Amino acid sequence: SYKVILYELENFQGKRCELSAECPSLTDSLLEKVGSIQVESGPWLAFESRAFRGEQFVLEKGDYPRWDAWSNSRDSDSLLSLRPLNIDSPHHKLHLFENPAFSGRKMEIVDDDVPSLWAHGFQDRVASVRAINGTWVGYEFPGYRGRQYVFERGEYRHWNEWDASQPQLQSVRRIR
Amino acid sequence: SYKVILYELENFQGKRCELSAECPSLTLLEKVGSIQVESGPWLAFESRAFRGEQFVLEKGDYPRWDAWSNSRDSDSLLSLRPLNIDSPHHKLHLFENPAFSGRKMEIVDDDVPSLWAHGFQDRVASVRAINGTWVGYEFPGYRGRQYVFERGEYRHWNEWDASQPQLQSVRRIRD
Amino acid sequence: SYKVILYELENFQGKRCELSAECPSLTDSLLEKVGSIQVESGPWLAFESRAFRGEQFVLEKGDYPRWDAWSNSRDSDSLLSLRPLNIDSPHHKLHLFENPAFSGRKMEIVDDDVPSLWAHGFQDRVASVRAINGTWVGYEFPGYRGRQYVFERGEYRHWNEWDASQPQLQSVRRIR
Repeated sequence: SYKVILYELENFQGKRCELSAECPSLTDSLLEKVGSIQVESGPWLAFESRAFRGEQFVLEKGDYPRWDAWSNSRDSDSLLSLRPLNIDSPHHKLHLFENPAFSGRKMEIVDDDVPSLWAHGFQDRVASVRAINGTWVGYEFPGYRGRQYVFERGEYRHWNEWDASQPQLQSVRRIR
Repeated sequence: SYKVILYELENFQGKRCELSAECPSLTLLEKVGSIQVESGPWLAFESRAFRGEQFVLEKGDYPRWDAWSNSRDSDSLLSLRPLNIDSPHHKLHLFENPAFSGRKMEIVDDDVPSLWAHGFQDRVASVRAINGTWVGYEFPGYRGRQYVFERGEYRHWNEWDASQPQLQSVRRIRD
Repeated sequence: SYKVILYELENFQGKRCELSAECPSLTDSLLEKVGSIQVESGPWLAFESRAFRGEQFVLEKGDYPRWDAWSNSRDSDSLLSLRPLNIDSPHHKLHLFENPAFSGRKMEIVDDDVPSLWAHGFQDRVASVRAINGTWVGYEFPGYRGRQYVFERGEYRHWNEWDASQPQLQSVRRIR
């Protein structure tokens, strides 16, 4: 059901690695450093560091000829672990909160994407989140730009729970 | 020496998965619905590679996720391992502020169901686990989210994988 | 090219485990608890926890007869994963910053080690780092003491990016 092809070099050149399952460490046997990717069946969630840590990259089906094709930010060219991302959800519901522990101003998003949180009274601060239904991806900047943070069904009482160092988010969309 | 049986559904129904060693990713079973710990304790985790919310699993029966989890942060359980608790003594130092600063409390071979009984409020910002394995909780009487402290030093609440320094009770992991 | 020998007991006694590749868990049918280490060919980057998490220990070539020989901080006696560390760099360039997102006072270090950041206008605070060339290791206390944090070539916009809970650093050196 899932398949990703990772290449040692840019433009789908060099050593080729096909994966149909999660990989907690790409340097364990597979590649030295991922240069390009083809997602044949996904989506996949890729990570800058080993064991599904560090910066996140949602990889939909398609071609990524270089690291700047999957990184919407330019913080890191490292990709060391990745896994299939379960997106089997008919409805999407997300609650964003101004302050930690689901306190302060609240924004509810239902079966829609938000390219700018500013259009709904928020600033560039999201300090707790409730992903009621579906999988979502939040971004640092408007129009789905900068670093990505994935929200799967569950509660996030503080920005550290979604692996962010700061509560800055300016756009969010459903993974579908 | 260790053995856990995980079931796909609640009340020990559906597909089974027997483990006698750590598992960094349960992906084998779609979603754990119930657990029988035959020989433990085990330390279970909401996420892969021993990350996310923690659940200490002593020997016994857990017919549904709310039997092992006290919070609503997740029903997901994706990794788990045997927890070594072979320690004759237990010593824990709790600190008010990060980097072992401010008010200090020492706990020796005892459990504390309310930190408020010892002048601590609900703020623990650094910890020293001198001897033994401990488990701290958000609320008094060992309620809410759990955080395991194995022997070592924690200069900030993020070191024990907490987003905030709130703790109100703590106990030793022992039989 | 890489080789580490791990022993069950102190002073290179008990059961042995030889590794020439990364190991995400030393308790997964290898050893009960590492008591001593010989690095035959390195350097290696070791970790307190499984899956390359927790406190870091840079292990150069040589003999470590007890846990407190590799841990320059009486933090933990635990060592559960480790990997070879690539240090193939002819030059070393590091930029340290006072505040996150490469803001505030800046220190540039070129092909040199700094046993005290205080000797160059910093306090015990480093909140973002640019590792332009080479691999580096930062420490909590002056003279390379306390907990270690490895910096590989790349950008670190916040202290959490190098897996620190706080921006306290007082010395830094090249891994060579």
